[PDB]
Amino acid sequence: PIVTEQPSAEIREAYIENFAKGEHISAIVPGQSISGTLELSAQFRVPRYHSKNSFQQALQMKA
Amino acid sequence: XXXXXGRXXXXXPXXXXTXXVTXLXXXXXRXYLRFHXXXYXXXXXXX
Repeated sequence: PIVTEQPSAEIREAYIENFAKGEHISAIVPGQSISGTLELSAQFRVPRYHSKNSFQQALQMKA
Repeated sequence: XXXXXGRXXXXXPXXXXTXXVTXLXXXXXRXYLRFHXXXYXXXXXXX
């Protein structure tokens, strides 16, 4: 599960042969890398210590 | 509990020089040429 290469050598070889010709194949062949994501902002968000109208009220009261 | 006058301060955790900083707001407290087109056998060949 760590690496993400296409696991079967046959599809990689067929892909590269058809690519050498110039044609496409059916399956998808992505490049090698490790698995995992970094979904920032789908995560820790800005805390709201203020209420909705706290800042405007503070403005009217000048604080 | 800790909310003060409409402010929602509730969601907070409650439980060389050595400067001191206030917590909760940190501040101090190839290819080689072939013979043709290289200018011989274009001025030559007495045969």
